[PDB]
Amino acid sequence: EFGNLARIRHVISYSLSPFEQRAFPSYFSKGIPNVLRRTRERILRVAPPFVVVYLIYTWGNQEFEQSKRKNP
Amino acid sequence: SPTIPSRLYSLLFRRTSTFALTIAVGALFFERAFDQGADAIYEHINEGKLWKHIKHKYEN
Amino acid sequence: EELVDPLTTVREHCEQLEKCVKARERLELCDNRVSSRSQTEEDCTEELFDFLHARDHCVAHKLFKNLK
Amino acid sequence: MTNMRKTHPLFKIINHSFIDLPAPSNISSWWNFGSLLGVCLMVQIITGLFLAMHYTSDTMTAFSSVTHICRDVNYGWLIRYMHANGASMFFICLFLHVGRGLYYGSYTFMETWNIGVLLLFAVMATAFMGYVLPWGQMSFWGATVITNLLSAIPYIGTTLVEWIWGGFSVDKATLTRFFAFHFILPFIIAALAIVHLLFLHETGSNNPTGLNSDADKIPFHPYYTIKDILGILIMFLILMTLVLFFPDMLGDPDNYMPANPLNTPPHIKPEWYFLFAYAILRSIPNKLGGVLALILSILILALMPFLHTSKQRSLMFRPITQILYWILVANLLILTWIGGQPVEHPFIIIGQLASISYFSIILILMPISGIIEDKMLKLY
Amino acid sequence: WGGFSVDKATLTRFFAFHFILPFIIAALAIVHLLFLHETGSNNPTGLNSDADKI
Amino acid sequence: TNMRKTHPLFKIINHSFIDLPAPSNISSWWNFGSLLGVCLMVQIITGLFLAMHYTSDTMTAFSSVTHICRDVNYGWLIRYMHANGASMFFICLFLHVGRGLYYGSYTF
Amino acid sequence: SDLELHPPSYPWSHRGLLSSLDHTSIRRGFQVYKQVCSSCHSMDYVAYRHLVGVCYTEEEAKALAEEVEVQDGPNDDGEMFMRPGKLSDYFPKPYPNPEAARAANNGALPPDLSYIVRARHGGEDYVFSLLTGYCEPPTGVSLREGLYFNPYFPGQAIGMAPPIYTEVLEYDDGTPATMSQVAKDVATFLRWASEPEHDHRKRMGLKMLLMMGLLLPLTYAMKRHKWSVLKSRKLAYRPP
Amino acid sequence: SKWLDGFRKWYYNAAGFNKLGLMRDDTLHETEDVKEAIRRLPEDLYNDRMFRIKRALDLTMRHQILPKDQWTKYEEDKFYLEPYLKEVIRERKEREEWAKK
Amino acid sequence: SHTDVKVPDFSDYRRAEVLDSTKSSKESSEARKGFSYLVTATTTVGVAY
Amino acid sequence: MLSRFLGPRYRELARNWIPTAGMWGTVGAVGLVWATDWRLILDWVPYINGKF
Ligand SMILES: CCCCCCCCCCCCCCCCCC(=O)OC[C@H](COP(=O)(O)OCCN)OC(=O)CCCCCCCCCCCCCCCCC
Ligand code: HEC
Ligand code: HEM
Ligand code: HEM
Ligand code: HEM
Ligand code: HEM
Repeated sequence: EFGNLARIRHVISYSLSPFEQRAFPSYFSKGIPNVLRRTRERILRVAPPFVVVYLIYTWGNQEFEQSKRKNP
Repeated sequence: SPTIPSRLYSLLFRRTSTFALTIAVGALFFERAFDQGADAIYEHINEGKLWKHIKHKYEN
Repeated sequence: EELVDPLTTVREHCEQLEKCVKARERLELCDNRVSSRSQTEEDCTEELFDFLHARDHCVAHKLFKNLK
Repeated sequence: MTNMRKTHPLFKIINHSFIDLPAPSNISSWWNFGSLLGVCLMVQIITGLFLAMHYTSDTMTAFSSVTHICRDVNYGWLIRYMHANGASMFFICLFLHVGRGLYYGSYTFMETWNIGVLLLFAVMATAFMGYVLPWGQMSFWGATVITNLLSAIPYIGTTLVEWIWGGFSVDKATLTRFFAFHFILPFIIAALAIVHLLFLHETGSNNPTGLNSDADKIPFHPYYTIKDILGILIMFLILMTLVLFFPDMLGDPDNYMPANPLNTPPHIKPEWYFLFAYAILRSIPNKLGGVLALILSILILALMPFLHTSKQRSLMFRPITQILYWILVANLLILTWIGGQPVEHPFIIIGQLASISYFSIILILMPISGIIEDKMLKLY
Repeated sequence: WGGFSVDKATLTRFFAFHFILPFIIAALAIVHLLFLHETGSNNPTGLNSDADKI
Repeated sequence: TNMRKTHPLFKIINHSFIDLPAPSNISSWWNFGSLLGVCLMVQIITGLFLAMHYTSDTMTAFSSVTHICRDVNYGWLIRYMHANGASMFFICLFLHVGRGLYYGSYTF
Repeated sequence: SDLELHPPSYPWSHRGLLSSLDHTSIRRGFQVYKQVCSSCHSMDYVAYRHLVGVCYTEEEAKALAEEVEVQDGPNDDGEMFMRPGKLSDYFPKPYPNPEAARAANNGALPPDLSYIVRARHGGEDYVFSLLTGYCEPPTGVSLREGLYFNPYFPGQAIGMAPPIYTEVLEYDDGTPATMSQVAKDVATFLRWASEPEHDHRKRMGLKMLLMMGLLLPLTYAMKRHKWSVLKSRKLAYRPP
Repeated sequence: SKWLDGFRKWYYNAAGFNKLGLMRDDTLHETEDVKEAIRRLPEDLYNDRMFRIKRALDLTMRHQILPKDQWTKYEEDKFYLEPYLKEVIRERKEREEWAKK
Repeated sequence: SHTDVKVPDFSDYRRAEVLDSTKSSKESSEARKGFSYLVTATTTVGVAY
Repeated sequence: MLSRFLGPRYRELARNWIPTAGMWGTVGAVGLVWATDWRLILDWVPYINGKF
């Protein structure tokens, strides 16, 4: 509930009207580097398990296909 | 000259009741235009395949 | 006869490519190996499936252009 | 003169919960999924209400009533495939909801987490009996396989399974009681979701930083209302493109055959959102052990608040546990793939490895990684 | 009716409506009790019972 | 400390049924209101056990009801308490509205 | 055997995302079903009134249903009688019950082809590959009489005789009646018979795609406009 | 050794709360012991911590981090909450071992 | 000091017609409100359809 | 992490609450065999063996 959540002192905040400012201010020119930075920060934690299970999926499919084949 | 959004705000978008009337009339005209355009795109991509294109040989 | 199935024409056009002819060569080696009559129960459905898979991929590329 | 928003009692309740609710300013797009789950629940109620106006729970006239809905009722195909693909979208939203809770440490809202666990159990049961309802080949045979698997608990298994069946096999009594239970269960889900929201509004919401967000909080209106509208319309885009363009990729084709108790299909697998648990029940060559392993997989998801050993809430600042979390996510993906595969070489060993890795990551490796990270931050 | 007269469509939609209406009834009873509890019950004398309540 | 006043789920039950102030002189007519709620639950519960056997089809609705009475274990009991519980529900409802009219309860 | 043949992906005219069905091919495939496939198979969820506005006019479909002879009754005397069919008459079953169907067709039961493109993997590619794939068995395998070698049927031993060949029926639009043409027409008709909403479904998908491509950036602009107060917000800290 | 110090400061950079201007003690989960140690803080440390938390919340709302010359570094990460927290757990452990007997 | 504070530069964010500091407002406010409410009205029309 | 209850006072509390919890377990077992009509125990009792 608003008004009794925290004790804040010596903090000033400045804003604008939504009619006084652009909706998309420097969208691509500041969005492509920031998305690239977040990607650079998170690929080494996210991607390699998915790459490993991609190789597990492909290996399992080819091993199933080879076990289908009649051994001479 | 006053701009087109300026006249739109001063004449239609200022009050809320005129805003709602503009939304309703625009919804009528827009469903007419959108339905005709999307339908026409649909027979232009699928010409000679729908029943309406081939109900001339057998309708008589 | 006097009216010819185009599927046979596309088929015989598609049994002359490299993958299909080597699948066919393995198919007649399987055929004469089993028909050598060694009294053992092996069959020739796998190389038949290989030949049919290659031939039907080829004819599925180019069948429907000749059909009204 | 007064304010009717804050003095009228139900207006006071909706003002507390939806308008003047202090929400964190920095919650990401992963926080849209609770409202997505609520609106997809409402879509399921409305579409199922319109589906039950023509459905007839009777083994002679269930498949034919489904075809009558598809081919004779105006837009009955639209409502039916909206219902099925909305169940699929509902479980997508559930999985991302629980993944948000696991990653950002939201399970320390313990009663909210446990009410959620009860919600998840109820939703999985509801969707199981709903999939039984069209009385196809796969519906009847999946129901048969699940209940004979339930019959393995000692000294009460046969009695409980013949009480659930209403007979000695799956027949019309089972279909009628499954229609009744499928109709009733989402209202209990809705009441438990009200209790879920009650506990959450008492305990406050969580931010991706895991910090105390009461220093910077914003009202729910208009910010998260317009964010929820954007998320709802994106979810409608995904749901409607999967209804209108690919209506039959998340189901199986041999549910479009009538149920035959004599003929059995070669690939008897449940719906995709059960498949990972299916792999667990084939990870053990003992039926009682498989049933126990399934229910305690969901119960260790319930027990997750007790295993928290780190002194930080969210995984924003904990990269080792982040790596373990994504290993767990990919392990769930291959559990789904293995459950979608027949019992053959080499899927038994891969399924066993996936199961033991899943339980080792949830039980053992994550609190040890929390201890390691606390040591590495000079905490202890 | 869902048709020219009362038929199978009317019977099935009446079954769906008859099943689902008691839950709106239960929720409306919750709202009924909520609107009651802001002011308390009435007594047979009609007077202010705040002098003696249990 | 106590769960009756601090637990957020038990606080609602305590505020509505345990520490709720009620007039000390209300007659038996007020009991009818709670009776209505009980009838609702009874109807719902009995209705669910009619729904495990009812078949909504014009060929097999009358036959399904006869199968409930004649072949389902105690099915005649559940069907007839659903019917007479609808009747008792309307009796309690009528007396509830009559209590509302007589004792001036419509000012709420 | 345990081996499975996977049929290829033929370039169907309704393979596209917004591509409709060729209704002349659906009409020709209905002609194929009426002449050939209805001697053994049933269509227990398709009626004659579904052909109006799709393949035939209402007088043409009424005349098609008039040649049908349907069981009905009972009359005033209390017995079955026989009538010409109406538009509200479903497609006639060849057999009164599945046991006579199993008896006539040499054991094996010919299934209902009302969902057969939605009940088989591969869809109508499977139907086209099965109808056109009747070949001799390879070396070694013994084919029992009453069974025919189709490599696309699982088990490779189907109970269906090859039902189509060159000029098995005479089309009413001057079409060459090759076996591939007949198979493609009946596959298109069977694809229609399991989803008659398909053209309407793709029209709604087109309208939904255009509407949603309009609606995504505007409600995104509404969200971004309302959040621009917080996104441009600047903070400061000045302790005394 | 100094290898462990270099590896700890590499982990400090890899964890990422330094990029939001945060201290290590700001990232502690608010348990009862932690909240009591916050309550025992002087007012300037309290105001600094609350401003750091609010600024980090603002930056994560915009999906952005600070420029690098105002990042927190491994050396000047002062541990302000450690003596208060140590005294709080010592007092709670004393109360617990008293109540055990 | 309360006089020591001032609003920082918002020129990265504000619109082009309100960028010039030495030109008074209430000349382009109707155009900005009309554009934003036109976006709102058009998405309301689509949602209503 | 349950090391807060390792002392003589909690052992004293435990041996105080042995008989009450045991009697509540006896109540639960008797109620379970009474409600389920379980045939293992109800055949070992004299008077209730009348319907079998
Ligand atoms: C050695 C240094 C770190 C790695 C090389 C990168 C060096 C970069 C140097 C320059 C800095 C660039 C910017 C750095 C950004 C933030 C730091 C970062 O990305 O670190 C790498 C990251 C996390 O590293 P960290 O967690 O610190 O390492 C664990 C320590 N015990 O990620 C990693 O370390 C990679 C983790 C890979 C995990 C692979 C797991 C494979 C197995 C998955 C199996 C899943 C399926 C299981 C199925 C079972 C059943 C079959
Ligand atoms: C009588 C000789 C038939 C004619 C004419 C047609 N079909 Fe048939 N079909 C027949 C039988 C006896 C069977 C059962 C085969 C078995 O092994 O049990 C079938 C089966 C089919 C199937 C199902 C194949 C599957 O994998 O399930 C299809 C799709 C099928 N037949 C197609 C089909 C078509 C399109 C026909 C008209 C050209 C047709 N059949 C005619 C018997 C007979
Ligand atoms: C029936 C489906 C569910 C519905 C409708 C539902 C509904 C909601 C809603 C509306 C919210 C608030 C908005 C949000 O944070 O996304 C929420 C939050 C939450 N739910 Fe659920 N939920 C469901 C399933 C679950 C499950 C299965 C769990 C447990 C794993 C769970 C645990 C939580 C938690 C922990 C939060 C708070 C997260 C936070 O505050 O950041 N929910 N839920
Ligand atoms: C109370 C609201 C609901 C009602 C009345 C309802 C009713 C129905 C009916 C009548 C069917 C049969 C129609 C058919 O199968 O084609 C059905 C199917 C189904 N329902 Fe529900 N349902 C409801 C809620 C849900 C929920 C919440 C879920 C889970 C998300 C769900 C999942 C399913 C599934 C998976 C099917 C099978 C779809 C199919 O295979 O055709 N239902 N439901
Ligand atoms: C669906 C059936 C109904 C249920 C379950 C129901 C439930 C209740 C309950 C639980 C109470 C509180 C207990 C009591 O004071 O008797 C109550 C009181 C009340 N109800 Fe209802 N009610 C129902 C129908 C109605 C109707 C139809 C009316 C309007 C004519 C009505 C008007 C009232 C009033 C005025 C009270 C206040 C009692 C007083 O202070 O004198 N109720 N109801
Ligand atoms: C969700 C709860 C309910 C369900 C599922 C339900 C279901 C059914 C079913 C299946 C029947 C037909 C079976 C039979 O006629 O014996 C029925 C009949 C009936 N129900 Fe309900 N019902 C419910 C609630 C109610 C309520 C609240 C009322 C009272 C207003 C009610 C009044 C009746 C009546 C009067 C009949 C006809 C009894 C007769 O055959 O004469 N039901 N209900």
